[PDB]
Amino acid sequence: CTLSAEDKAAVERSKMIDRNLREDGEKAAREVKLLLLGAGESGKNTIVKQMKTGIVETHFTFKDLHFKMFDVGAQRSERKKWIHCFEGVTAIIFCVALSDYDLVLAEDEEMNRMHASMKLFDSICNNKWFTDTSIILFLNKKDLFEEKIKKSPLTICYPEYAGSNTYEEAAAYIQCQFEDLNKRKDTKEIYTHFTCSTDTKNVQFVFDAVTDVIIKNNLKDCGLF
Amino acid sequence: NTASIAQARKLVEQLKMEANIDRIKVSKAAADLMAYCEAHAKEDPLLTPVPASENPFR
Amino acid sequence: LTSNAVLTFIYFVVCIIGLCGNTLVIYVILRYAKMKTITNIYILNLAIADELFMLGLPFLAMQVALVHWPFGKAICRVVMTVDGINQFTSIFCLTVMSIDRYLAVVHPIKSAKWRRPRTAKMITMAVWGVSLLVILPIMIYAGLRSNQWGRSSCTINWPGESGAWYTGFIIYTFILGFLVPLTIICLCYLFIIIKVKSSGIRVGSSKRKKSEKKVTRMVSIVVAVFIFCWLPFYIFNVSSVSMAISPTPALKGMFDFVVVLTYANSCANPILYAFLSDNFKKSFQNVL
Amino acid sequence: SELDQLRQEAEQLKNQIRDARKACADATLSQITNNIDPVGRIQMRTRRTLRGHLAKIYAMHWGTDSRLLVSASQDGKLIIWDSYTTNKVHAIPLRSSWVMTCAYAPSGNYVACGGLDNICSIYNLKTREGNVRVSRELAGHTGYLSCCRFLDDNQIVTSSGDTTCALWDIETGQQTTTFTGHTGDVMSLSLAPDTRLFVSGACDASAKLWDVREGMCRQTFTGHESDINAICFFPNGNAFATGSDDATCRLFDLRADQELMTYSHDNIICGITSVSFSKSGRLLLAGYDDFNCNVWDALKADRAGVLAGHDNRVSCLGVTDDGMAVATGSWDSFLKIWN
Amino acid sequence: DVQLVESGGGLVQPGGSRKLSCSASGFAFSSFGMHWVRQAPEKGLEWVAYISSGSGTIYYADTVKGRFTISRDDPKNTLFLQMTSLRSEDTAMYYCVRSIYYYGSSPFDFWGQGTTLTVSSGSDIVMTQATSSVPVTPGESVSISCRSSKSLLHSNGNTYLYWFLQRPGQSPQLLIYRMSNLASGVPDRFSGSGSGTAFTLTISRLEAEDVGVYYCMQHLEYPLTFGAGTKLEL
Amino acid sequence: AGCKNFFWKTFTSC
Repeated sequence: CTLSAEDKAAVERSKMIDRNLREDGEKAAREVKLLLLGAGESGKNTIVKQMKTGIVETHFTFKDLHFKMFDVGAQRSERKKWIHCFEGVTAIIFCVALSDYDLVLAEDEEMNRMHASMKLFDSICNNKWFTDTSIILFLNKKDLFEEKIKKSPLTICYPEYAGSNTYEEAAAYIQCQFEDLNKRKDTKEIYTHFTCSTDTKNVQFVFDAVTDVIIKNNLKDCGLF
Repeated sequence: NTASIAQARKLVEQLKMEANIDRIKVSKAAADLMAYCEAHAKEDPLLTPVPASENPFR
Repeated sequence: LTSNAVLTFIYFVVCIIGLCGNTLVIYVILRYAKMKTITNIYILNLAIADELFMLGLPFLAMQVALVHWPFGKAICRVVMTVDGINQFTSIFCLTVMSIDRYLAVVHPIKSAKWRRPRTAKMITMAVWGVSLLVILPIMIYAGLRSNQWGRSSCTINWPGESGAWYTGFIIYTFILGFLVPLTIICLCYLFIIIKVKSSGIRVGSSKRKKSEKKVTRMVSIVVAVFIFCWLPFYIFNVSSVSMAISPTPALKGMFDFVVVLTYANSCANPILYAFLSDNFKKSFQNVL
Repeated sequence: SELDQLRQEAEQLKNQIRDARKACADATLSQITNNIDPVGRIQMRTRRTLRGHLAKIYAMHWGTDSRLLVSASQDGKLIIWDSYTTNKVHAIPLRSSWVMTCAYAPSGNYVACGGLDNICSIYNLKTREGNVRVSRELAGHTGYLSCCRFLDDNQIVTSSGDTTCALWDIETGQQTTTFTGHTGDVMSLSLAPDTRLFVSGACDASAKLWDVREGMCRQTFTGHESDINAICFFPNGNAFATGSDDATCRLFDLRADQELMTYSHDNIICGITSVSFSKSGRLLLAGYDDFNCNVWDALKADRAGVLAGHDNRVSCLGVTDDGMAVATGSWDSFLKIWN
Repeated sequence: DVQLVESGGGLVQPGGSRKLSCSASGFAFSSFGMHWVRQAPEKGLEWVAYISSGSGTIYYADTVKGRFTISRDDPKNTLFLQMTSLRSEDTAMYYCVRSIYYYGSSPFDFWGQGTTLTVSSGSDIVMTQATSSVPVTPGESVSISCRSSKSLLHSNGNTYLYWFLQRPGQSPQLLIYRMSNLASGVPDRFSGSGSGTAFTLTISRLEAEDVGVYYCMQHLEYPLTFGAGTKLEL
Repeated sequence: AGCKNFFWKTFTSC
């Protein structure tokens, strides 16, 4: 039909290519993509080892679910030039170390590490590409926090704090101050974990948070929620 | 630090080498651009559409 | 009589509003931003069913206006057949949407493998086919029936003097078009509610009250609309098969309103499935 | 303190350069072109709609024969299209799915891609075993690689977000020349027709003219107010246009070392992703973030037409070497050919 | 390197059945189409069968339909030719030919060594090479002409004519694939030109390595036909 | 053929 033999063969080759492209598309659409962030080196390496140049990716399977994780560390460039590439990620994993409220970045002698982490969290959680992307918050080194809180009060990092200088209330205050930076409460949810547990419990929390996020996404797509 | 002096020397050397460049008047450049645009006006299939017989894209 | 004037208007306004809603909905889905999700395919098929059902509606408005049916016999069979083919595919597409929502919510991992556009298209073809198959007795035995005064009725002319045919058809359609679909819908939505509550508790998320309240309101509204639109028809038909009723103008208006209810549910369907969905509203706002 | 002395000397030299530029402007381009015929209205119709990508398309490049294409998407696959028949020639899987640039060799033998993986990968199109392999993986950049263009089958030039442009030798896999001087992330590249000079566009709102075989910056072009995202020479090699986030295109002259014309509209408040001249140099096609492209008049600064039809951001443009077609790639995973 | 070794031949009685195997080693067997070309001892190339990539399209010659079956095994990289109801006209040397098809491709670019099979006891495009033997001295130009019974200039602009060279006791190799394009690995001395139904192959600066038989083939429409072959001597 | 009065989506008569 107005086509040479080679033209028909080329059309057949293109159709086979299209079929392979589709099969790859449905194979990759059932993969959870997670974007791992964190200020400096707080707990990123620790959590990567727990659930084990430019961009670094780690693959792992947990209960018939393929997790695709991205580490954007060592990408010392402008963030607003490549942050839209991760617009379709399922969730963002954020790592904050509790044992840096008494630390200084050593680049600015006055800035606090916790305040820098808070500012980066505010920049990421209120980004316009991540309007409807949930954030999984990881709070590392709770034993260090517990054994350092008795010698140094939390009031040095939060001068407005007016609570008891004990572990639980201070941890709750830090969690509340991190969760109050969310200016899009009607469209995203923040999941918080205290992750200083050597056991294989953090990956369980990640699985639960991803399952909840998937359920909410399906409900919004169908229209129930 | 002594690296700042080297960086400033590099910057002033680059500025000195860029400052001594032969420059032609903007009217001459405008005339050259107009001449190039007028000399190839008939060979532009977008500005001057080609008939449906010679269009590779039907 | 005033009943014809006050009821043909009801039938016509119901037809008009159903047609306008369904055509606006199908316009928004068609090649504007949609044709990317399974739910869009299902909503499109439901819109086709509702639209055809509403085109079928106004023919019997003249029958209720003036008692006889002046459209001949072939048009009688066409309108009955289209009616069965529309009503049953609407109910079954509602059931299929409920099943898909169940699979997407309670089993987000295992059922995600089987949720593909090819499967959705196959299921829509299958549901249209089963709707065409289930309506065979109407397709075969429908027709006109004259009386002494010289009028007619675009009804089902059953063979034989035994009234067991009416009982059989009414029980068959009652079971297969009310009991199984409602049970499936209720079970799927109840399981979805339990899964939402369990998943909210398991992580410890906030805003649990809002999500559960919204899902429960959605389920309640859908099931209540379905029951209120579909049930009185079945009580009245079953009573007519069982007992012996005498015709009165009050019962005339009752029967006409009971019949119109079915079409009303078909019209209320786009409002509840597209016009209130939070994902369709962004495209609607893009349109306007 | 010699720091103050050298800073004052640099500032004085900048004043001298600015005075030389100002004393060289006697008449504007709008004061010379006002007495010629208008371009009219350009109605370009879509002829092809290439389908098959399932993610955002970030870059494309035309072939020398003006028939074949290459497109890169976040799916992690490179597709080579036969534009005349909408056919797919190759589907090249990528080791890293975060691709942000692509290039097609002038000889039609190699395809290059790169992105967030810090690596420029060269692909061998024509092999005796029938598949497409990776010939060389060029490592050495410390930031995302934003652009890549071929000089020939053996030399490639790449730009990256580490404020550095590099010139490579594919056979040995090494870096021949390093271009330094940009204070920000280099975003766009364009090669001269004689393949002797090229310009760079960075986030410091500047454009620099480089010498390929000398590794020396010749001239620096400023005037923009935001991040430069696109760049392209005028066909004869004596001018170029720049796209930026301030919703404005420019036109610079390499011989007068000055800014010629400014393309801006009040209704345009969105950034520009791609620019491209026509074959004659009269039409300047620009891709915007408002989902459509505007065709400009390179000499009259008047809008000539609009190419609408994309449901998301237009990312990459392209004009064939014979000027027949324009190809637009968007974030909605589609390419369109216009005439 | 690239190889295609055939096996399964031998001496067979008429009416029997045999299977020929074509093992592929060194290339992507899934992306390549496959042909079967046989050469009777009368020095003529005759097409037999073809199977496409993915086993989607299968073609046969008119003289083998219902008797020959062609299939492939992608995981094992093997091509089979199931033969049924063999006759004395099937005595030939069967070749396994590799082919790919896209824009700018070079089909029929590799031929296997072949296997020998011996049996004891129209709308087709016709091409003729009027010269059967051209004696020639090395160092002088040679012109070979092959004409077609139908115009090969398809509406898309391509001319589908191919050239082959078969050295004594070897496998055929590709020289020109669409009337003008040199194959990969052949010297620049070979030039092809023509238009319509007239085609010429020019061998400038002839050397002793170019002695052989030259064949012309069409690929406009199936079945693919060949020529009688022009033999260069001395 | 039964002398029905109220059946499927129609008022017949007798």
